[PDB]
Amino acid sequence: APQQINDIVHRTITPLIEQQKIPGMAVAVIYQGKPYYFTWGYADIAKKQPVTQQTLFELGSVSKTFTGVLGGDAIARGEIKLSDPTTKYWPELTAKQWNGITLLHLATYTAGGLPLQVPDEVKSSSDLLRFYQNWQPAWAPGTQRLYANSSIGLFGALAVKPSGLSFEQAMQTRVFQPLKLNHTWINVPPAEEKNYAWGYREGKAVHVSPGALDAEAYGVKSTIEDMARWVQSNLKPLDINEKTLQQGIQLAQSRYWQTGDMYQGLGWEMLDWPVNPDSIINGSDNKIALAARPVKAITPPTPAVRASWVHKTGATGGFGSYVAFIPEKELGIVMLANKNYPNPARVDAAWQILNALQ
Ligand SMILES: *C(=O)N1C[C@H](NOS(=O)(=O)O)CC[C@H]1C(N)=O
Ligand SMILES: [Cl-]
Ligand SMILES: [Zn+2]
Ligand SMILES: [Zn+2]
Repeated sequence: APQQINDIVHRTITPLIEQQKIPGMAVAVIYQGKPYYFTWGYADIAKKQPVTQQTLFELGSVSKTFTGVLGGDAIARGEIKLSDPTTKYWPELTAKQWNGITLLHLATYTAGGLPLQVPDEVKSSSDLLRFYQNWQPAWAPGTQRLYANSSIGLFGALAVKPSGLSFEQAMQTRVFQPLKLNHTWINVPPAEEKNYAWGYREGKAVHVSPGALDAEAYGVKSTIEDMARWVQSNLKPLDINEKTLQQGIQLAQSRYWQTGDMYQGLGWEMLDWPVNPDSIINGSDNKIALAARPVKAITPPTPAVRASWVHKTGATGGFGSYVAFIPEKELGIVMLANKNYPNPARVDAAWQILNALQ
């Protein structure tokens, strides 16, 4: 890697690891469109297995970027429209509060206060129907953004229904395979478990537990190499030869809602570049990111703006991830760690690196 990249990565990430007690970390810096990889520490502390470029990390809510793009691909196939009512795809959702709630609202957390999590008691399809049937919105649809796995999770599950495929099969064949993300998994196969890092929470080794709509909202695992390729794909959608996937990537970076200086895409979130670093750093704190905030609709949605900071945070019990990229500059970063450490520290480090290389 260029000396400037090696230097800023050492000076930024090694102290981050020191400050946050991260056991293992992988970083990809995409500079002039090319990834440069960095690893530290251990995927499995007790076995002393190092992090490598083949180590699988839990992406947590970064998974939503895949869901958003798969939904975009379905839009480009004509299979769904974001204006479609939820009930078009789930007619058994008969309760009246669902009148007026569209796929757009589900995808962008604006349905009116769907909760952050699907309750852990939801174990069956009938449990899931009961949950959504009995949910009472706090707000009218399209007025407040409240980040919610139960919102985009349902979007993902319904967006694939016209295809006749399961969510996992649709994702495999429509996103992972065309992009040659061959070490990216919703369910890690047995032959790949040797690569699956342990997450660490209070010193204990942990993996994310199964939950309703987990694949859609927080359940993807991937390597630093595949995540760099995902960033490249989102930086350069015209290099994707499958037209519906090219367009799906572009649609996931359209701007559907604005609140403050932030814009909601499908999975991805965006700000105009150059960005105020304190905005993205402070806005990543859970106390803000997960708070209800009024939104202004953008109609029509702004087509993907190249001069944007595009990004997504994610966490599981034992992992912390961050992705950010700037299409205009063909610059990006992926940060995968097997400890969940505070978002603002991740975003700060990412902006120190990309700011240095712009
Ligand atoms: C995604 O990682 N999840 C949903 C929500 N995301 O907010 S974050 O991206 O700013 O970390 C909270 C964390 C996590 C979860 N526990 O479901
Ligand atoms: Cl130093
Ligand atoms: Zn040093
Ligand atoms: Zn392999």
